[PDB]
Amino acid sequence: ALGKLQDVVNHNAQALNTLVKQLSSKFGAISSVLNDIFSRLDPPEAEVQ
Amino acid sequence: FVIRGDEVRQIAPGQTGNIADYNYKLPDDFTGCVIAWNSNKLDSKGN
Repeated sequence: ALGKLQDVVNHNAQALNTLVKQLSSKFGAISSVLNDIFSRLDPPEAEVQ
Repeated sequence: FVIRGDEVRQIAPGQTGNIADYNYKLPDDFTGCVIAWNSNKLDSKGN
């Protein structure tokens, strides 16, 4: 019957987990690693990603 | 400034180049315009 209390814990954990997952998303850029963008691309094109 | 002739790509601002690295770099806005043209017979003759 403590599911209602548990749901609050899960909801916060689920939301926080989503935030961490969103970090790995490239969001349309070539890669999700910041240093990779700067190193591989020239500074003019790198800033676009 | 003068240039070798085939390195006009190197002087493009924000992009590195061996002639650029030893001599010139530009900001990256670099707001100003860049104009160039060959000056073969003006400065080449064994010079």
